[PDB]
Amino acid sequence: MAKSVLVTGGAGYIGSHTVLQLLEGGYSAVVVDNYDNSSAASLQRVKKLAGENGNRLSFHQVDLRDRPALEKIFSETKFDAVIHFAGLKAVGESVEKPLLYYNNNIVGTVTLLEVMAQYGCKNLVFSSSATVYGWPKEVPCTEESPISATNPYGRTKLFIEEICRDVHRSDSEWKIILLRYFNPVGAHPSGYIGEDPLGVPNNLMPYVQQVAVGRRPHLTVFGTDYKTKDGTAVRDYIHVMDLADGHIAALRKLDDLKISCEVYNLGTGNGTSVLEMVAAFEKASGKKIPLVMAGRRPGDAEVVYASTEKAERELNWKAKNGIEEMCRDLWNWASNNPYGY
Amino acid sequence: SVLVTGGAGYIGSHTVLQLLEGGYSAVVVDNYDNSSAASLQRVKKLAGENGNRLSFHQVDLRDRPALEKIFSETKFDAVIHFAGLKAVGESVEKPLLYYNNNIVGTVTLLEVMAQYGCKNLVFSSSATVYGWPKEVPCTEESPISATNPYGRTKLFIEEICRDVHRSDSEWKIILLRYFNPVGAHPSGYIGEDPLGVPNNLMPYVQQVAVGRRPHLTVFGTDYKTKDGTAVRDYIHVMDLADGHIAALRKLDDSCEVYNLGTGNGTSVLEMVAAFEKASGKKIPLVMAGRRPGDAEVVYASTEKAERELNWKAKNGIEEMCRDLWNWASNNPYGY
Ligand SMILES: NC(=O)c1ccc[n+]([C@@H]2O[C@H](COP(=O)([O-])OP(=O)(O)OC[C@H]3O[C@@H](n4cnc5c(N)ncnc54)[C@H](O)[C@@H]3O)[C@@H](O)[C@H]2O)c1
Ligand SMILES: NC(=O)c1ccc[n+]([C@@H]2O[C@H](COP(=O)([O-])OP(=O)(O)OC[C@H]3O[C@@H](n4cnc5c(N)ncnc54)[C@H](O)[C@@H]3O)[C@@H](O)[C@H]2O)c1
Ligand SMILES: O=c1ccn([C@@H]2O[C@H](COP(=O)(O)OP(=O)(O)O)[C@@H](O)[C@H]2O)c(=O)[nH]1
Ligand SMILES: O=c1ccn([C@@H]2O[C@H](COP(=O)(O)OP(=O)(O)O)[C@@H](O)[C@H]2O)c(=O)[nH]1
Repeated sequence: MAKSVLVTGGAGYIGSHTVLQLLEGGYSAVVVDNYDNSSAASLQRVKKLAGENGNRLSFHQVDLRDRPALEKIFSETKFDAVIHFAGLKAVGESVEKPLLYYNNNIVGTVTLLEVMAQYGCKNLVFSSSATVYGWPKEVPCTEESPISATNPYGRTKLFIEEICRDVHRSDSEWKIILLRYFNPVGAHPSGYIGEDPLGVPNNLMPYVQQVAVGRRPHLTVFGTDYKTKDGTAVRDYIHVMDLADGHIAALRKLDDLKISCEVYNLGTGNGTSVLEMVAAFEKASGKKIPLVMAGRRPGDAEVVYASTEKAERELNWKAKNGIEEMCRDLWNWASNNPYGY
Repeated sequence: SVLVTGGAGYIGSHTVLQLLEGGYSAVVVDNYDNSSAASLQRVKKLAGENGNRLSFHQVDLRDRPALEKIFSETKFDAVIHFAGLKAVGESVEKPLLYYNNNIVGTVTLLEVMAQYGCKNLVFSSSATVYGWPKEVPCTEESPISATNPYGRTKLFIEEICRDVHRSDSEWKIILLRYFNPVGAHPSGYIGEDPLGVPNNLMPYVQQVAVGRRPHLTVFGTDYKTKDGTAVRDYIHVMDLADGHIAALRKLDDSCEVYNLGTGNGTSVLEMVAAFEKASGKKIPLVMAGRRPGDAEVVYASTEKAERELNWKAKNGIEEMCRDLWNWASNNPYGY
């Protein structure tokens, strides 16, 4: 009855929130994470938040590149599907440390895919990214549109998608959904869990949260010469909880027989600038964010936001939270957990 | 002093020989997936007095401890990275294998290189990174897009190399896009000796010619070419080898790309006929559908290499097939 899901990277931001939705949705979930960018605390708190559904969560501290540890996981539990969140995701770090990114992201993915194939679990939901749209010629960005990458991190997402496409062409038994996330922000509304990266955050809103509570001295704004309304980059910010719910919608979709290797955007379809996000955070928090204005971050797009039509139609899913809610819940988490777990 | 990955293989072996004859020292790592030690035993002997400057070891590039031991024992001035799987058709059926072997091995290799402060690299890329070209000849700056997993591993590895160079300008990297090497050392003492069922055209032909396979299967006869078969840029392997010596010299003044081809297109049937001319043997053919992932017409622009490496291919098809036959007839079961 109760379907069993392995969640790589499940102790991380998106993963932790999604694990909780899995548990509240009736799923059993086994998490695999090496705590490279997270801690044990997140799943401890997910377990509590999940109440009696907490029983259905197991967790192992395993690197996906550890084939023997991973085979062990797959030998002992019959997984209905895998959600693959595990990886490194900081663009800036990626340009500086490309091999770390190729190593962790591609080697960890290939090893997972081989192990899945060996133990007969060929249902995959992959954490892809709007970065694969590169510098879009046209917005909104549709699943049909041209893909490219502009930095090493983005290439790992692009290359993995391509690998999944080849795996599928090679072997018709695979069912794969490539979810292209836009920019998840916010925290579970209880404020008991949220984003807590190790060391220096590379995403905008956790960096802002950390300036707000006093742990970083300023936000650096990467680019004020964009051809946008305020000169800063425009992106599609989605509530992490809506993004989590999208994963429950993806898992239901794997039962469709037509599914072979399919792409869905998970975004809101609305574009918000960097300064609008900062303004919205200042509103929610009552705090000032000191800004240092700098140049473009190498590889950044100007304007990127989602077409939501395909996900609405085929997944029956649409984001329900606006920016104000995103900032409200982020601040609710951070005010009481200024330095994370 | 040069580390040669996949040096027991076809192109590796010939290149290692040229390295030894040109005064270099060579360490070879190979996991003998599509070769044996025997090839290197013969290069050593063929290399004469220079032979004692060759050393070789059974090592998988994915075996990081084994590969570190190698780098810890010798300071390398450069690496030449030939190791990998290379069959377009195999790759379509077995993508994870190709991604596992080609990418995990390369990534591991590059990390160890950096760890041990050897940041000079020549890489075996491929014309398959041009996918199905919309214009020929294929120029280094023409569009890069693969149509199969093998091609993608090559394309991906190029991109990883660029990123590596961008992250750290101490790296000097040359990406050689080989077209279709064929032939053998003109002595006939070394040549292509793949293990397992051959995948490439000419080792499949040579094995049909000596009784080891019953027929050659021709992959596609409805292409938009003179005789209906796919057209490639076949290049003598000794020419290719010499190109790598020139690449090593070029490293001493970047992440640069160079085609190594002849710039002439030859169809599959023309290659068979050239081989029948050289060998006197008749090759039974079975005509079949297109091989998944195959381009139609691929050939090289030779300008950039000529201009920048002072290198041109000098052997023709006729010399490629003679040398091939010379090796085949004297080593019908290879090594
Ligand atoms: N956050 C975003 O804005 C965004 C946008 C698009 C795509 N994504 C993708 O979503 C996924 C999750 O993102 P997140 O925001 O939750 O990041 P995160 O860093 O919180 O989550 C990643 C998790 O993976 C773990 N991990 C990393 N490498 C691992 C390995 N080799 N073995 C095991 N565990 C490993 C980390 O410790 C962490 O818990 C990533 O793949 C990321 O690329 C994120
Ligand atoms: N037409 C062609 O032959 C052609 C064209 C373009 C590019 N290339 C590339 O040139 C290189 C050499 O081609 P070749 O014709 O000499 O092939 P080959 O199979 O004869 O040589 C490859 C060698 O690599 C070794 N090897 C494979 N995986 C290894 C691993 N993980 N660790 C260590 N050694 C490993 C094999 O055992 C073999 O000796 C390859 O990277 C191939 O993709 C070849
Ligand atoms: O410290 C930071 C982090 C991000 N950004 C900008 O905020 C937007 C969102 O960045 P993030 O890295 O979170 O998302 P991405 O678009 O890279 O997935 C982008 O335009 C970044 O240039 C910024 O100005 N400062
Ligand atoms: O048994 C074979 C092997 C190859 N080929 C064709 O001969 C050419 C050379 O292919 P090969 O595998 O040698 O190299 P590739 O061009 O894929 O690098 C291509 O058109 C192949 O389709 C063929 O018809 N039969």
